[PDB]
Amino acid sequence: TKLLVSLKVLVIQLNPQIGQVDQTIKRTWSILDKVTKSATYVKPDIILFPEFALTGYSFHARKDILPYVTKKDEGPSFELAKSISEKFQCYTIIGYPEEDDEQKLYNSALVVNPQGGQIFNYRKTFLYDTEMNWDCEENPEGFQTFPMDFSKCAKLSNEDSYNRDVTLKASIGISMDLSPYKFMAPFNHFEFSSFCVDNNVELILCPMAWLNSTSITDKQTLHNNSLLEAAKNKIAFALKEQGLPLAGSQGIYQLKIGDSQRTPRVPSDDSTSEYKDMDEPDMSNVNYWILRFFPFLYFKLRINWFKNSSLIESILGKTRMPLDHEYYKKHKIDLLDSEEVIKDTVLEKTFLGTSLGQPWKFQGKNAILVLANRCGTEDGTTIFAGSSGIYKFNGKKSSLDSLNESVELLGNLGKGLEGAILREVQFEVFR
Repeated sequence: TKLLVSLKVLVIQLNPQIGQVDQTIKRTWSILDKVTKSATYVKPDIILFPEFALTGYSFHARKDILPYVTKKDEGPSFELAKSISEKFQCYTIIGYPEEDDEQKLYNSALVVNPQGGQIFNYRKTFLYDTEMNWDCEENPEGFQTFPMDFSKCAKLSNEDSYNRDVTLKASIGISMDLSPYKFMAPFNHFEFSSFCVDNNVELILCPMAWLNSTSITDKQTLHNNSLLEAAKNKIAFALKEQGLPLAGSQGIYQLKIGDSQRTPRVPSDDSTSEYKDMDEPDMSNVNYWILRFFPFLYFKLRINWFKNSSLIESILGKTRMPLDHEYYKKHKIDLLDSEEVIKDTVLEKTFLGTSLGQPWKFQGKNAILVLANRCGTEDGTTIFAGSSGIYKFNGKKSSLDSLNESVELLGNLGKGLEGAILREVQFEVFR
């Protein structure tokens, strides 16, 4: 049974700085106010915030982040999310620094339903270097999914209005979750996007604090005060030439509420990573994010992989998480040479978007991807890429970037202004 769903999706893009929680909260209500005053405004069903949306991101020591951590159901981020959800009767997802009853620290994203109750709390699974500075934990559950009840979003193809309720299978991935494990794992694993395709996720939500490549990341530069000081001056110039303060733009809102302006498909060159034109997306990063969702993209060569059975050993050998991940600190199994039968979960597994049953497992399906990435700058070394956006994978049948027409670019914010974007997203599911 095919079911046509319609969702109104709002993304908020912020430039939070450490120690400005209250100011950031005020700018959020200011942004939300303007949104509802948009000419083409419609009530969102879901609102998504960036990774560490109110607190800032670049904490260098545990004692520095302690003043901003909270329990999953208390504190400024939860209260903000609860109020938003109640005033808009929507789901609200926001990233915050979390502490549990055992005094353990996580990088987290909480989910609030329209009733204003917390229905979920996801924890970052793949950590980035910054998280290691304050003893952050890996999500012991690894990648997760959860249901989201939407009212008046669904309809049969025969019907003329969206007057049905639908439970979507959702997944949250926080920034580094999209990367290869520790940047050491093979690129072709595509852990998170594979997990989403395997579990038939329909709604993919990514709070992010993702870097523009102009940032300083070379480890020898950071630890050579001569090289580091020289590297910092380079970034200072870049921001000054844009007429912006070192921390980046705040309080000047770019709003794309209800329009259907799509983002232009563009290849990456030695200029798409330049930090310029703050109202334009970082297309180097946009192409890269799309690439990390390879298993959702049409790829011609999958027909050969399947006919020749080139990936059966990979599909069968594939584990749920990386062996050394916190997840196993659960089990395990060579089904090829055993007497155990092939379970359904094995026939759902994929590698490079191929399953045991078919060349391209996602073919003919739909899925929505919401990326909420922060903007701005921290420590005079780090430039976040902004470019929050909404995407649709259509499953319709060579290019590994935005040129590939199996993904639709429904809109993006600019690489460096606080703002919001709303889109009516239409897609189909099966029930």
